[PDB]
Amino acid sequence: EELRSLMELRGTEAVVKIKETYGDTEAICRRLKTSPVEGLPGTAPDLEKRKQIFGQNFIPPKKPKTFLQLVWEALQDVTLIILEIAAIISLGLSFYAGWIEGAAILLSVICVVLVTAFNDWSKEKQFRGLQSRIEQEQKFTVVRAGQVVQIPVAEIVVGDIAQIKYGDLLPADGLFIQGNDLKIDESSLTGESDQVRKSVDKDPMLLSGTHVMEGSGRMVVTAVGVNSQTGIIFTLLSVLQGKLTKLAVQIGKAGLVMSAITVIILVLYFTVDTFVVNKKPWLTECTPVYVQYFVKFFIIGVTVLVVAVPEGLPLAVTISLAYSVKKMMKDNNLVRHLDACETMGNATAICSDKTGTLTTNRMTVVQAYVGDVHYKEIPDPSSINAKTLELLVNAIAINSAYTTKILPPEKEGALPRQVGNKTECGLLGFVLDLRQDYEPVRSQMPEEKLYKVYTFNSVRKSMSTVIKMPDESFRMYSKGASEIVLKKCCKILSGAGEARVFRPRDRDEMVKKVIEPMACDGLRTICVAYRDFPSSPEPDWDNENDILNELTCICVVGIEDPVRPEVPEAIRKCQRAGITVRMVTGDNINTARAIAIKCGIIHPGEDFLCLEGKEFNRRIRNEKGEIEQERIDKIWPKLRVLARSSPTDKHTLVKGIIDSTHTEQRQVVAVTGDGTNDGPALKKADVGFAMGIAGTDVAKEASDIILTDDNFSSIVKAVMWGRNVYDSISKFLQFQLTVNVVAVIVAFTGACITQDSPLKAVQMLWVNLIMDTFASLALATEPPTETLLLRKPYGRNKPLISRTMMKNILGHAVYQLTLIFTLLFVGEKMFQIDSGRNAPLHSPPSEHYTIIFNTFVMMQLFNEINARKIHGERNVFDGIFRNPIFCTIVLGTFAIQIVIVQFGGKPFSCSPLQLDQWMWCIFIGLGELVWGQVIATIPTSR
Amino acid sequence: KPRIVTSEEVIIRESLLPVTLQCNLTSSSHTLMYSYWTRNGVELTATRKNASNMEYRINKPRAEDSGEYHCVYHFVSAPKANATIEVKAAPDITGHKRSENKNEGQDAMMYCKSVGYPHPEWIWRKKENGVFEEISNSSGRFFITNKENYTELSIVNLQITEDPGEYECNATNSIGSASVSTVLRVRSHLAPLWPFLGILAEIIILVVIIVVYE
Ligand SMILES: *[C@@H]1O[C@H](CO)[C@@H](O)[C@H](O)[C@H]1NC(C)=O
Ligand SMILES: *[C@@H]1O[C@H](CO)[C@@H](O)[C@H](O)[C@H]1NC(C)=O
Ligand SMILES: *[C@@H]1O[C@H](CO)[C@@H](O)[C@H](O)[C@H]1NC(C)=O
Ligand SMILES: *[C@@H]1O[C@H](CO)[C@@H](O)[C@H](O)[C@H]1NC(C)=O
Ligand SMILES: *[C@@H]1O[C@H](CO)[C@@H](O)[C@H](O)[C@H]1NC(C)=O
Ligand SMILES: *[C@@H]1O[C@H](CO)[C@@H](O)[C@H](O)[C@H]1NC(C)=O
Repeated sequence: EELRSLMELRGTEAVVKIKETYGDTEAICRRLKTSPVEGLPGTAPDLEKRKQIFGQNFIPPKKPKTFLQLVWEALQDVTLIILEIAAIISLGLSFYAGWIEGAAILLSVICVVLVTAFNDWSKEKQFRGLQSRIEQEQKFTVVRAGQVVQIPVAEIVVGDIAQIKYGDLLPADGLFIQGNDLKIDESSLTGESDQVRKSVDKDPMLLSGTHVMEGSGRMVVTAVGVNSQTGIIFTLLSVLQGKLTKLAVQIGKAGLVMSAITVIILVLYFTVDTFVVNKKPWLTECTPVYVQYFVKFFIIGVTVLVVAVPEGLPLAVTISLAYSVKKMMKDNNLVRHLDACETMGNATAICSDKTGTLTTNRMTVVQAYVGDVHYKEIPDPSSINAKTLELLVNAIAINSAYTTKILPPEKEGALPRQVGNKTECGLLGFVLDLRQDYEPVRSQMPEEKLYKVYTFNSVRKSMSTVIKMPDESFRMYSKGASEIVLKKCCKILSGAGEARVFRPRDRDEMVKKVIEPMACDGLRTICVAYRDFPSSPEPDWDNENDILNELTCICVVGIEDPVRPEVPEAIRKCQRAGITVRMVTGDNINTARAIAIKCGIIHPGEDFLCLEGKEFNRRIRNEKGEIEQERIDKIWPKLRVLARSSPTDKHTLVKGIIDSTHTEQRQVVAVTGDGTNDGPALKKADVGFAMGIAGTDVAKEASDIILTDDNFSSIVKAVMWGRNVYDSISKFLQFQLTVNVVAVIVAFTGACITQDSPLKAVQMLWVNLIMDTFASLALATEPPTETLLLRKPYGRNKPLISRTMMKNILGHAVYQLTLIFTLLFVGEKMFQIDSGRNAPLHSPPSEHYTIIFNTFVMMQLFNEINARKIHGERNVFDGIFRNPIFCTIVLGTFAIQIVIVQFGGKPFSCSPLQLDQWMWCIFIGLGELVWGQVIATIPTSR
Repeated sequence: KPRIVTSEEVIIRESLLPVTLQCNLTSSSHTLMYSYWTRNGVELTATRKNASNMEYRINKPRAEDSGEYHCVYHFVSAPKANATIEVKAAPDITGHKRSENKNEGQDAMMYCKSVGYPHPEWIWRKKENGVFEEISNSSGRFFITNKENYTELSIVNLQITEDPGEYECNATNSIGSASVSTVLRVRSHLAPLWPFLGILAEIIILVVIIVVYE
């Protein structure tokens, strides 16, 4: 509609445009068929109708690929094409049975392609599910039917009245009606980082994609979806994988060399025996049989190549993530960028924020200094002085914000709800605990009496109000952090309910008696003062520094937030796991250290620095006024607690730590900042956590991982998963390598001693499938155990294959090779089942090779279990049942193996076996586990 | 009675020289209709012509061509005159079972199909102590069937102490003789029990090690 051109005000043009079109904002509001600020009908048919025709959904499809293109891409492998053309040549050349081999090869190739395509499709579906949930998580507050409610961002439709608070992210283009101090940065669209102040009279335009900085208010959405000025730009528009792919290409080269050697050896042996030893000329009558022998040798070589080269190894890690992320959300770790899933595993330092993480963010009062009497416990109103409760309750009710109301508990026998400012809610809760109610006073106390209200600002560090109710006088009530207002107050009201003499002489005694014990106990101090201004002809209230002097302190209240019961154990575990945790906060140093000593960050009897922001900045800028890395290199290693720190100080600390060369191992840090100015600091770090319950959308937008419960322990959970991924890949690799060794050997020397390999094309394709795809789905998706936090973080230059894995691979390969060779050369005697050795062309399948194939597959199946442990744990069956996928895959493979050996003889080059032969094959399979238990006793260090 | 003069009998050796069989209708007062060759009573293909004298040319003599050839003479109003030329060579065994695996208590059979002429006489023997000994009917479980080209030996109610071994068929005739062998093995009934006990022992030792480790 015309609304598309109604945007891009950029000044005072669109205001006159709306004046010309409809006059004012209320006029377009009524025309919009939308209820004004009071509410909205919210009926489903009307909202859905205005969503279809009058609006646009926020549903970019991105068009994920389908199964057909996936299988088409999977079919594009070169080795499979070579196998296909070789099979076609062998099939056609049979007539110049034999077609069985070609048909079997074609069918097996098609089946392998289909299985790979299905696996890729399932993994992509898992990722899409995670993305759907991450989209669902978003929510914005609006008002409908006079009720403030939070709805998914995808649901907002033109006409909704949205409520804007500081730190929010605007989802749609709208119009400003009412609010206070609405200052927003629009640098994402205009490129200028200056806070534009919106007003009804000068700029009522609010644009999606911009970050609200200060103020609050309401807006009416006009443009949504692709019609917005931020969607036009869209419309007109790791460490482990490198090592994995390097190893893959090395193994591929080795396999190619081995295949070429085998083929040339077979060809040379055949031609020398046929023509040189036996005196036969180059007859043209027996050319087809010679070329058929050549094609058989080539097929053996191609199968050796197709098993030797590992395909999809660098894709292993992704698979693990696809089956881990959906479970990580159960630990309240909602991850946005997958690259940080494993990087957090290597993390060595964690920088934490006091409020929200370590505290419960609830205000509880324990001790108070009133009537010149200290009270370690809450005192009853009986023991109190004269007029102090009435005046104190009146001052608390008047001075505090009226909009913030403590809701009734209604929590089914739990703690009452807290709404508004935390400290203010704590004072109101204390007042209610003293058997006084501020509602009767506030109801009878109109806003006109408060002519002057100084809201808490960073510069003033106090919040106060003035009322002109007394005759020829005024009464002002102030609240401060007990340090700013302590200088202002010059009389003591706690003597007998009357003012006394307050001087700098007893200032020392009072501050020693009051501030020090609360600070040691970990309590921030709030002081309330009042004074009676005389009715001067014109008091100068603008200069609050001087006029707001000579106060009388009613009392002093110590307020604090309990530390969660889980943070001590989590911090101890993190310190055990080689990760050091530092604390950065804006509160004063005394309470910061008091909290840190309880949280276990800093030991009591140790020399850990606890310098504040001022000394930090001074030390790093002892030069002409710049920050150097060298000075930070002597401060960061032993810096634990930082106090009175601006966010830029946190950014400087993170930058100094992350790129330091002072230590031999590069540092990777995790910062959990949350705020409107915490953008660069959070972004600079490797992985940046954000808060979920109470967090600004700007902080969430630039964070890799969010915590849906704000608890510090959740961070620990991340570390666990960040390690588990790596371990998972490790173990999978182990298993595959073992197979890849034995197969190659069993086809090289088999083609050297005799003229054939014990395993044919279809059998070896099935072995490839079980060794790669089912192995990846079974071993690479395992649940983590809490023992993963008992080892130091891994370095960057760590070899991918550890010593224990190499020991396991070599030992199991040796056992398998010796047993298979014994069965191949001597197994005719043991079973009395004749010999399939030196079989002529198109020979019927013989039991002697079926036993070899079956025992090879059985050894692989029973060694897959033995490969679940990397660190030499003897209890191979520990925690096997926690992963149903592994058990399902192993049992399904075993059943399919039984079916393949018993039935489908000729196409698979197998022959039916009796119970005796199967029993010996399973006996060998279990002997594999016995040898795997035996090998663990070898010391790898020696 | 028509008079037919036939070529002399031929013995097929390994020599590569092709053989010609001749027959001439020297005396016949009947209007001839046709003439044609037979081997073992079977019509040879592409052999019907006027052919008052007929020549049959075999380019590649082998034992599988030796047979009782006739050149039959069919007249308009006279009985056919057949005559006979015999071609003989040493017998050649063409097919046999290389092994016979049967569980005790079942039936076993072994055959030695051959080609040649005269139809050889078959003798079965057992390889005992490195020599060949003639089989003994004894309990009567051995059924030996002989035919013009096919022979078979069948055993009922297989035991475990005499039946396993090696049996040879010897196939002798006037020109030569030819013999081949077959191996007979009988499986025990309680064979599967031993590997099951092995699996049980491995499970026992594995569980003992695991529980000791804890
Ligand atoms: C062959 O032809 C001759 C001459 O006509 C005739 O006497 C003789 O019977 C024929 N033999 C056949 C048709 O078999
Ligand atoms: C046999 O018949 C052939 C073919 O006609 C002839 O050449 C040959 O002389 C005949 N032999 C006798 C003995 O009649
Ligand atoms: C020809 O007839 C004689 C009559 O004694 C018979 O023995 C011979 O088998 C017959 N030939 C054929 C090929 O049937
Ligand atoms: C062996 O004796 C039995 C007795 O019934 C008989 O059936 C069988 O034919 C005999 N012959 C041979 C050659 O073993
Ligand atoms: C044995 O002779 C018969 C005659 O009817 C024949 O059917 C069968 O094929 C022959 N078997 C051979 C030659 O192996
Ligand atoms: C067959 O048996 C006869 C009589 O014992 C013997 O002379 C001959 O060598 C045997 N050999 C073959 C190969 O048939």
